[PDB]
Amino acid sequence: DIQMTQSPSSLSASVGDRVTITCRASQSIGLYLAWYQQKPGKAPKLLIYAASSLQSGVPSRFSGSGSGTDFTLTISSLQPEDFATYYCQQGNTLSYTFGQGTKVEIKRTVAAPSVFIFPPSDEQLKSGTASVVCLLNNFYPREAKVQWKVDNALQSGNSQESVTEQDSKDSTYSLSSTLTLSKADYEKHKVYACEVTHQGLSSPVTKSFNRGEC
Amino acid sequence: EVQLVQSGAEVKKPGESLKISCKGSGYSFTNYWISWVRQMPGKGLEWMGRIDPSDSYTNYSPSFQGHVTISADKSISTAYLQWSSLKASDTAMYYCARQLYQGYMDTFDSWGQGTLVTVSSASTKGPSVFPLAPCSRSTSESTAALGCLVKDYFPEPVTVSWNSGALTSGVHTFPAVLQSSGLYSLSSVVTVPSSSLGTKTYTCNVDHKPSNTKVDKRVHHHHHH
Ligand SMILES: [Zn+2]
Ligand SMILES: [Zn+2]
Ligand SMILES: [Zn+2]
Ligand SMILES: [Zn+2]
Ligand SMILES: [Zn+2]
Ligand SMILES: [Zn+2]
Ligand SMILES: [Zn+2]
Repeated sequence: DIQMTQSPSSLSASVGDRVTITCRASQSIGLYLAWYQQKPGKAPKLLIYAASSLQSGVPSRFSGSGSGTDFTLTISSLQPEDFATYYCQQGNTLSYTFGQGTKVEIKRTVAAPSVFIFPPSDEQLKSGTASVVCLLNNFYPREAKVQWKVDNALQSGNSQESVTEQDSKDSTYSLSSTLTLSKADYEKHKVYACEVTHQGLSSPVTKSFNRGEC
Repeated sequence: EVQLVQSGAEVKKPGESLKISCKGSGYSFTNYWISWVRQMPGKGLEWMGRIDPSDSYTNYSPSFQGHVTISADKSISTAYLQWSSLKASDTAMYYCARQLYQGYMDTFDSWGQGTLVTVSSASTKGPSVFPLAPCSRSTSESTAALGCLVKDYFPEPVTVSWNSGALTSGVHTFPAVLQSSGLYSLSSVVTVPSSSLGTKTYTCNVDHKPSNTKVDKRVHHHHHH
């Protein structure tokens, strides 16, 4: 029960930047803190131990400081291979515990999304279900709000969304949101709309279609 | 090299038992402790417990105490993690890791590649594939989007290509979402020149190894309005 709190939970940085991530323990752990890097789908890699000691084979741009309850991992000239998630781990006493992680992401300029809406197919409807999809293409930063309206009524609890990792070419995100209704419910309404709010837009953008007209 | 290699991905139902393995090589297996770590979908790392292979002395996190058993067969340099009865909530990536005591603390210096364990009452099922295409009078720019919705399959993953792999630029294949049905759904989209709509054909190709199925879908809006 030594709780580790990392901050921030995420940050955006550029190649060349000096990045600092902090770890705080709920009580003193002396120097007994380690740092790990993890990339999506891969196992963690040890970077630093005993607060300040560099693990064999790790680039010296990684360094650690602190003692007691306050610790920092510093990456002094961030490289393309360093975009990843980082975790602290205390080793003062069992049980070993980890911080919740800090995701280091790629900074770029604001980019508004292009927005598209797709009606359900006749083949899906035959099976009794209607999925309506809204796509937000190539935007930055990640923060976005997608709101579904049916007959101009805001929807709740009937949609799911997911987001890609940053694009390898332009460092943007894309997002897909699916609104799911039964066929009978889909057919009783007229207007289907998705409303998008994002930093890159001066006002929310709405894409919509009308059943019977689409 | 110091190496830990874990047993392969598992797909199980709730209530079933499971034992996964971690074989170490390139070092004296009995001189180093092995730890087990859990990483649930989209979450951080959790220490589960450790074992000293030289005498099988174990420690568990209080969270995991009584729910899993860590063991070792030092004669074959293997460590194990096991459940008598799985639950859906046990769905996660599991790592084994070697402990190296340096700077007077235990550190996880070498890690296995991970073992993905999926626990669900769902049964194997191939996806249905539906087109995503805009309404007839909706293409308002020089760039249009098309896609396909890959719905109601189990387990992960599916692979999606476009025009047999000829089309890769501007393709976005999203993370699957787990529906309340216990089945997954994902979408794959591509942006293309508005001028190519009708002149060029766009087909998504959807492979699902677990069900041994493949579905192609030519994408267009079939207009009756
Ligand atoms: Zn795109
Ligand atoms: Zn209505
Ligand atoms: Zn109609
Ligand atoms: Zn318990
Ligand atoms: Zn047609
Ligand atoms: Zn139509
Ligand atoms: Zn027709």
